[PDB]
Amino acid sequence: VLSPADKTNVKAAWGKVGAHAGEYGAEALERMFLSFPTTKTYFPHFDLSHGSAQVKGHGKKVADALTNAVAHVDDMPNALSALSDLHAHKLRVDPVNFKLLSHCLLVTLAAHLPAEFTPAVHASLDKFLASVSTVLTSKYR
Amino acid sequence: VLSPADKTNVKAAWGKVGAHAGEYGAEALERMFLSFPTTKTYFPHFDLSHGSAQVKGHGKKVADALTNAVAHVDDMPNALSALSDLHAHKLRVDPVNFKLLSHCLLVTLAAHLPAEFTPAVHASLDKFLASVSTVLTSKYR
Amino acid sequence: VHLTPKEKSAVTALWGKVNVDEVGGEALGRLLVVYPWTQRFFESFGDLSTPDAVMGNPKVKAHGKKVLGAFSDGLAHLDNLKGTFATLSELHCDKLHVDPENFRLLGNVLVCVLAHHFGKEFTPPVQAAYQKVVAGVANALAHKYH
Amino acid sequence: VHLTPKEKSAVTALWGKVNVDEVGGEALGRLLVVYPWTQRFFESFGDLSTPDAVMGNPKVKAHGKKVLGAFSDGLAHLDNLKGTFATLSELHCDKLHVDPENFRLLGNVLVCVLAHHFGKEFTPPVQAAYQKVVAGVANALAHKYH
Ligand code: HEM
Ligand code: HEM
Ligand code: HEM
Ligand code: HEM
Repeated sequence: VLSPADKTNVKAAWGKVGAHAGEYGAEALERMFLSFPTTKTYFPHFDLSHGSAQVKGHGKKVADALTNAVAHVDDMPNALSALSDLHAHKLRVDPVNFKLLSHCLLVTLAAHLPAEFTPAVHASLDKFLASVSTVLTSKYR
Repeated sequence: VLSPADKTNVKAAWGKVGAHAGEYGAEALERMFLSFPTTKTYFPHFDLSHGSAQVKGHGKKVADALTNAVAHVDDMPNALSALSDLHAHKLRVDPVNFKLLSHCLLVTLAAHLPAEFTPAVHASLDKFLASVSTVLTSKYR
Repeated sequence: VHLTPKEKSAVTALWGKVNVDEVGGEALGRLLVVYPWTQRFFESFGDLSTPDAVMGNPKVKAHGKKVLGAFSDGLAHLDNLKGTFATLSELHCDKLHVDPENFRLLGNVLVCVLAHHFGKEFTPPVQAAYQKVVAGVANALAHKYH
Repeated sequence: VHLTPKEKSAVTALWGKVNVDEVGGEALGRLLVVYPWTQRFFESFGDLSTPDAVMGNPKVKAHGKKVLGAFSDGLAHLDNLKGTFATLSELHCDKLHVDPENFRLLGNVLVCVLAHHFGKEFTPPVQAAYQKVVAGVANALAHKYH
């Protein structure tokens, strides 16, 4: 579970992303594929080369989902209910792959926002991403 | 998170433990200490030998807390609030050690109640123990 | 893995009483039920919708007998687990792309199945011995990731 | 760890620009803030109550310098990581009893610190190279558990 200080830090850090959403989500996706090549098997139908239009398109979807998760932070299981059924039941994604994308999202956020990425904010974003991962791995038959 | 069928199987399986709670908890703890020697360092003031009064005394406490968790399954963060503070803030227990005790609890449940340890109940109990583990590892400063 | 001589005895004594036709199929079966994401690796196996359908599936029992055969193969070669599982490490890592965390989960489900089958006989020191084995099998199968 | 020749060059080129006095202390510092349970291993270090106190702690910075020195020692000996971390594996495993999962966490926090310090320069293929390094160091430091 989170904290009122965690929520403040996540809203503020992700607020300085804004228009740069699709570049950041795509960069996080690209960082994931090159670092952990096992994750590439969930996307065979995607052109995974540098500057790919599908990776850039999906990166936007990933980032918009994380924005919706920050919005409804107190009611995350309901807001990402469709996304949970998609990742858990349909695609059957391994829970470890979420820890790997979450890490890449933190590396991306560190590489782009050095003023926002304080140790306190690092702690908050890790907890947020871990909470999102928990919800997307939840499978209720 | 859990399911209404998961809650039914957890209440049914744990209901056959009843009086044997302390024995099962103590056995679960002993299985953990012997299989994963790293967990012993959390109890340096305890006699860790077989048939120890302390391991028998603490097993009762762990089992009773799990019995209280089965009772307040719909509101576990509020029920084990004192325990969350203890395990995360004060004792500072590594989340991995919970996966290990959770496993040992399942091995104990398998070795004592084979009529109740059906594949569906194995799944239910794993998700219950993972939920109790999430609560006890949640640290709100 | 450093197994004590008394632990090597306890293992083989318990393993000789293992039902080779059922146990392995139960391990793989419960892996697919308890951890549903593992089913994506077995799309060609058929009906895996309900727990009873997973356990009653002929392809699961048959493949499970081979997994148990690989664990028996590892119990005869405790000194060289890397070489015993070298071929299987290439399959699970380079071809199939299974996360090494799942190897550890199957090993733990095997320990749960051995507990379900033997009861009191699967005493705490016997479990401790089996945990060293299943952890050794996991690391050996995960060598192509190192 | 199988590092590509182009990846080996990218690592050393980036590592020569690393602030040896601050970076290591920031890695350990963040490990203690992001993952609080790691603080139980450092009871003798002093004030670790607030994030600023962890980062501003002299004992954390000084010890972090030694951790960074161990990473540098591993970058010069990529072919034999087991032997380079053999003594440190005995300390972290047999004496201190640190869970091997924490080694990976510190490596991933180091990657986050290198990203914070270099920005755009810590390009995706450079991260991929460092992920191979920090995973090799973690696995080498976790040898006494195998
Ligand atoms: C940080 C957590 C993640 C978020 C926010 C996220 C978000 C999304 C979103 C928004 C979609 C699009 C669904 C739609 O079009 O309706 C999606 C699809 C998908 N996700 Fe994720 N995802 C996450 C993690 C992962 C991970 C860890 C993997 C696996 C490596 C993954 C694999 C997929 C796949 C395979 C699809 C593709 C569907 C398509 O082709 O459109 N996702 N994800
Ligand atoms: C399945 C989850 C667990 C439950 C329900 C549980 C329950 C408890 C309970 C009821 C107490 C007693 C608090 C009191 O005296 O008022 C406690 C204390 C403690 N727990 Fe746990 N625990 C769990 C897991 C763990 C794990 C995994 C470890 C570490 C290996 C751990 C380490 C401790 C320690 C060190 C104490 C003893 C404090 C004392 O000496 O009084 N616990 N736990
Ligand atoms: C703990 C270690 C494990 C052992 C000893 C084991 C053993 C085996 C064996 C003996 C084979 C067949 C080799 C052949 O005849 O070609 C195999 C195949 C396979 N294993 Fe495993 N396995 C293990 C873990 C896993 C896990 C945990 C997964 C799944 C998440 C997995 C997925 C597969 C798949 C997909 C195949 C191919 C089946 C086919 O032929 O269609 N294995 N494994
Ligand atoms: C993979 C990264 C790691 C490396 C390379 C590393 C390296 C070191 C080094 C160089 C020493 C000091 C050796 C000496 O001069 O005696 C040391 C000590 C220690 N390390 Fe690590 N370490 C790592 C991970 C960890 C982790 C993740 C933890 C804890 C969660 C940890 C806890 C400690 C402790 C408690 C000491 C003793 C400090 C003292 O002397 O008071 N280390 N480590």
